[PDB]
Amino acid sequence: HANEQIIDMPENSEMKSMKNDAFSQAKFAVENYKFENKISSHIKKFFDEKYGPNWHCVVGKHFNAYVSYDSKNFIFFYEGQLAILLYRKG
Amino acid sequence: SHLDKVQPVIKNSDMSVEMQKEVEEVAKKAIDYCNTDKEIATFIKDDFRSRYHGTWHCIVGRNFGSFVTFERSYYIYLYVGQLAILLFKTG
Amino acid sequence: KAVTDMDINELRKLMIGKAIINSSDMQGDLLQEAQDVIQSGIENNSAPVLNIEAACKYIKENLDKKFGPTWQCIIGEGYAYDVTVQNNTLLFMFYNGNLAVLIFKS
Amino acid sequence: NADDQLKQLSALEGANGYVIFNESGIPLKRHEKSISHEKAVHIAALVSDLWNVSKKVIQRDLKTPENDIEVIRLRTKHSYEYIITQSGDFTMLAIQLCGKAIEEAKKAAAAAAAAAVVQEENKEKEKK
Amino acid sequence: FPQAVKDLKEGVEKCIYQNNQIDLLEEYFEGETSEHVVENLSSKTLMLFKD
Amino acid sequence: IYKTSKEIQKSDQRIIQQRVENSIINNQIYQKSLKRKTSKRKVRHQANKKNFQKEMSEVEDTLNRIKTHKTVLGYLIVNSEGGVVRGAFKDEEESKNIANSIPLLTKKARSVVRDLDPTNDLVFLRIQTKLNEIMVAPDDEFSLIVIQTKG
Amino acid sequence: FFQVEVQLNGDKVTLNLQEIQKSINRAATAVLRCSKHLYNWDQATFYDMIACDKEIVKVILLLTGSIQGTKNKVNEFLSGFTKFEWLCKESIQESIKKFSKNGPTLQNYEDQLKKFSQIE
Amino acid sequence: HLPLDSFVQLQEEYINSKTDFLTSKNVEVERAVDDLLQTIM
Amino acid sequence: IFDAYYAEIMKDHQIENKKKKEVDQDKKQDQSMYSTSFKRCCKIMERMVVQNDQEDKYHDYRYYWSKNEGHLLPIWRFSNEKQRKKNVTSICWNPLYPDLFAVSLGSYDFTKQRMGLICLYSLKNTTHPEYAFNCEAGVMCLDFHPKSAALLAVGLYDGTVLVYDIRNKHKKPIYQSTVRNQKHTDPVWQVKWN
Amino acid sequence: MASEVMNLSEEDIQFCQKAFSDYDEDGLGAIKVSDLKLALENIGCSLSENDLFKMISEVDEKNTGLIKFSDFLNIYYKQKYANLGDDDQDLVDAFVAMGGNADTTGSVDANRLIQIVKEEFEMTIDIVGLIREIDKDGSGEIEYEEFKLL
Repeated sequence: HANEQIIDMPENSEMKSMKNDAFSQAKFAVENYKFENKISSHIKKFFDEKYGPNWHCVVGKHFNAYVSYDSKNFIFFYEGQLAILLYRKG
Repeated sequence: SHLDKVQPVIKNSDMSVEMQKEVEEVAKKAIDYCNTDKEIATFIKDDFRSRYHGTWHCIVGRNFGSFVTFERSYYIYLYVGQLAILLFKTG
Repeated sequence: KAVTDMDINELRKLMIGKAIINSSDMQGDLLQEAQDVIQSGIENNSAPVLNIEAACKYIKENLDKKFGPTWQCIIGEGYAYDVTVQNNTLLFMFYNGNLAVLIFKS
Repeated sequence: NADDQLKQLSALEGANGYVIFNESGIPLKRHEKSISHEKAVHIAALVSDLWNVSKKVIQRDLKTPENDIEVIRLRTKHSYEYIITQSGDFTMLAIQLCGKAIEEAKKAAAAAAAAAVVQEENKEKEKK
Repeated sequence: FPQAVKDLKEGVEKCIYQNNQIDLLEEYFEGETSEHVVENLSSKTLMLFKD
Repeated sequence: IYKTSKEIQKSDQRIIQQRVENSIINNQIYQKSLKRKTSKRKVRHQANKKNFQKEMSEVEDTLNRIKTHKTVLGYLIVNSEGGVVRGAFKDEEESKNIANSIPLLTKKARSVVRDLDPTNDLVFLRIQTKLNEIMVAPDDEFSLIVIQTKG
Repeated sequence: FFQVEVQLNGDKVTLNLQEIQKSINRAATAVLRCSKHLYNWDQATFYDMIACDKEIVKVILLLTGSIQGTKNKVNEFLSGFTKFEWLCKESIQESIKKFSKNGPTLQNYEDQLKKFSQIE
Repeated sequence: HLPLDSFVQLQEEYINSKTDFLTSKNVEVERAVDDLLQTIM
Repeated sequence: IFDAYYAEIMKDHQIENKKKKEVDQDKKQDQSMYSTSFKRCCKIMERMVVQNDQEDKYHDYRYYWSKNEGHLLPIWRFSNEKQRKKNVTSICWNPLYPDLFAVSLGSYDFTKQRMGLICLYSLKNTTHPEYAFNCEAGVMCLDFHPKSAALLAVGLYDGTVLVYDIRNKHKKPIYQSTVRNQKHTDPVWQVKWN
Repeated sequence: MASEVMNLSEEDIQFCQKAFSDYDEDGLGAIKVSDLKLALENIGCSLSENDLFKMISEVDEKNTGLIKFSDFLNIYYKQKYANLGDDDQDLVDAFVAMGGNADTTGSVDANRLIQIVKEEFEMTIDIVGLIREIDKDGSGEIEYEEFKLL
C-alpha cells in the first residue's frame, strides 16, 4: 500500500504541482492502459508537455535500478500494487 | 501389481507428452508414499517445484470445481481413483 | 426439541442462507466486498442443478475486474491443496452443506 | 444369477444396502433403498482411500511382511455398521443395523403404510 | 464379475450373522439414575442464642 | 510446647483432607487425587490404604483382565495427541509403530464414516488382517487399541 | 487492569511505577486490617495468627513481583517511543550548532524541513 | 472489590463493610460452640 | 464444513448449553483419565476380544437349530474359583432384558455357612459377572421386579431381606430387614416381587 | 582442499548426520524433495516454506542434482538462538541474593526490614531464617529455599 516512498521534489517554489501531477497521472494512466510498457509512455508524455523534455520514467511490478537524475526532479511512488519511477536527466 | 491396477487417466492435458508421462509416474508414486490426501498435495507441489522453478498450486479432492489463471502449457489434469492431481504454475 | 430435534438432513433443509468462514488471511474490509459478491453470484448461476464450472467462471470474471488481473478461486465438495499466495490475498469460506470455496490472488 | 445376490443381501436381517467398487472406483451395483450412483460415487472414493491406506499401512507401518487386511468393520453411532470385504479386484461396502434399529425401521414402515391407507381413505371420501 | 459378487456377498452375509446374534454395545440400565433412594431425615443446629 | 503444636497442626491437616472420605475404610482413588491437588501439607498413613497405586480396580482391572485373556497380544491406549498413555506389547518396535500408525488410520477411518452422515460419529472400528485381528475403540479423551490373533 | 499515564516529567520520560507499588500496598495492608477484627474469641488479635502463616508472607511477595512485570511491558513501548523521539532531543542548543553546519546549499534547508514533516 | 487515592478510599470503605459483617459472625460462632458444650453438660 | 455450520447454529439457539465441563481427571501421573466415556470404550473392547475367541460358540448359539426326540447342548459355564464353595441356589432373569440374568450364590447343607456373593451374568460377557455383590450370609433366593429391572429382591441366612438397585454405583443394599422391622428367623427360602 | 580452518564441529557433524540419513540411498544425487524429507521426518520446521525461504535466498534451485546438500549446510546456521524463561521462585530468591546467588544472609533480611510492616518485624524474620536453614550454616541456599517455599 505504498508504505515507503522516496520524495525529492521542490516545495512552495511554484513547482509543487509536479509532485501532485505525478501521483494523479499515475493513478489515471495505470487503470485505463493496464500495461507496463504503456504506463511508462503515457506518464513520460504528460510530464514532457508540462515541464519540458529529457524525462525518463520506467514502470515495473518488481525491478532493481540505479540511475543519475537532476536534483529535485526525481520522485518514487507506488500506485496501488504497481511501482512507478519517473525522473528528469539532462 | 498395484501400479498396473490404478491406471491413472488424464481427462484434460495441456503439456508436452514427454513431461506428461513423467507426471503419471510421480502421481502414482505420491499416492502410495503419502498416508493421507493432504500429504499427497504437498508432495506433488514439492517434487514439481524442485523439477521446474516457479510457483505451483496443487489441489486434490473427491469433488471440486476449479477455475484458474496458469502459465500456458504448464497445466496438466489427471484423475486416478477419486483423487484429481491438478497443478497450474502461475507467474 | 432444539439441537436434539435437529438432524443433519433437517439442518441443511432448514437453512440454505447460513454463511460460515473457516480460514481468513485477507483484510476484513476486502473480505466483506468478496463475500457479498460470491454469495450473490453462486445463487444466480446455481440454476436447476448447481454447476461447479458455472460458479467458478462467474466468480473468476468478477474477481479479475474487481481487484487484480490474475485471481484464482476453486470450489469442490472435498479437496487437498498446497497454494503459494501473496500476503493478505487468500480468503477461505465454505457455504452451508457440502460446498467448499477457496479464493486467492496470485 | 448376479441379480439374485443383491436380492439375497436385502433378505439377510439387519442389512440396509450393498455397494460394489471396481479397481478404477466405478460402482458396479448399489441398493435401491440407498442413493444410486451419487451415493455410490461418494462411497467408492472414501472406501478406496481407506482400504488403500489401511492395506499400505499394515505392510509398512506395522512392519509385518506379507500381512494383508481381509475385512474392515466400522461401528459408529446408532445402528450404522459398514463391513468391507474385497474379492479379486472388486471391494464392496455393506450397511447393516442393530436389532433396535431394525425395529425402528419396521415401525417407520408401518407408519408409512398407515399414512398411505389414510390418504386412500381420504381420496375415497372425496370421491363419495 | 458373476462369481465375485456371490462370493463377496456371501462373505458380507457371514459378517452380518455374527453381529446380529448380540448387540454387543448395549449398556444395561444406561442413563437412568438411582431414582428412589432412601433419605434420612436430618436436623442441623445452625446457631445458639443465650442471655 | 512445639512438638505438641506440630502434632495438632498435623491432625488439623488430616481432618481437612478427609471431610468427604470420613476416615473408615481406605477407599477411593478420586478422593486421594483431590487431596493431593488442593492441600499437599500432609500425605500417606491415616489407614490401611488398601493396595498402593490402585485407586479404582474398575477401568484398570478390566484392562488387566483383557491383557491376561488368552490369544491377546496386548492392549495399547493412544492419547488424543498421538501419545502412548499405556503400552503392553512384547516388542517395543511393534508398540512404537502401533502407537503412531494405528491412530492415523482410525482418524482417516472416522472421516470415512463421517462423510456419509455428519451426525453419525465413530463408536468402534475393527480391522481384520490375514494373520491378526485389530480392534480400536475411539473416544475424544482416549483411544483403546487391542490386537487379538484370529482363532 | 491498572492505568498509567506516560509523559515527560522535567522533560524526562516517566510514568506516574513506584506510586502504583505504594497504592497496591495500601490495598494489601487493608486486607491485613480485616484479619484483626475477630478479637481472638476468649472474653485477642487474629492479625498475629495471619503473620504466623508462612503462606500469607509468600502471597505478599507474589503481589510485589506482578507489579514489576507490568512495568516491564510498559517500558518496551515507552523505550520504543523514546528511541524515535530521541533523534530530536530536548533544548535548542544543538539547533544553533545544527543551523551553522547547514551553510550554503538551499536544498539543505528543504531536507531538514522534510524530516520534520515526517517527524510531524 | 476486585472489579488511585479514590480507589484506595473506596476499597477501604468496602473492606470496612466486610470487617463489620465478619465481626457479627464471630459472636455467632462462639455462641454455637458454647451451646454445643452446654448441651453436653 | 458441518461442524463449523453446527457450532454457529448452537450460538443462534442459546438453549440447554452443552455441559460435560472439562474438569476431567487430571492428577498429572499415577492414573490420569481412565474413567466415563473411556470406560464405555474399554467395556466394548473387552466384549469384542471375547467375541472373536467365542465366535465359534457364539455362531452356534445364535442359530445351530439343535420325531419324538429331544437334544440339549450346554453352551457356556460361568463360575468363580473363589466362589466354588458357594452353591448356585436361586437363579432369575431380568424382565426388561433377556440377555441379563442374575444368579445369587448361597450355602447349602446347613452345618457349613459362608458369605454368599450375588453375581449378575450378562450374555455379552461370560468371563466374569457384570455386577458383583457381597453379602454377610449366603443368598437363599434372588428375584427381579417385573415393572422395573433395577429393583432386586435378595433373601439371606437369619431371614434378612435385602433390596438392591442395579443402577446405584455404590452397590450397598437399598433396603434391609431388622428386629424392629419384624424380620423372620431361620432362612427365607423363597422371595418374590408382587 | 582445506587451508587451516578450525570451524565448529557440532554443526558440521549434524549436517552429515541428516544428510546421509535421507541420502542413505547412495544415489549420489539430491532432489528438492529429499532436502525436505529430513525436516519432514523430525519435524524441524512447520512448512516447507521455511526451508524453501532460506534455500531460495541462497541463490536459485532446480529439479535435482546434488548441490541441494546446501540446504542442510545452511539449515544448521538458521537454528540461531533460544531463549525462554521458566519459574518465578528462582527470581524471588535472586531478589534476596544480591551477591547474584543463593549464598550470604542477614543483609537480605535487613533489606526486607526497610519499610517492612510485616508481623514479627525482626524476631519473626530471624525465626524464618532459622526454619529456612536446615543444615545450620546460618544461610538458606536455593535448595533449602525451595523446600521452605513448597
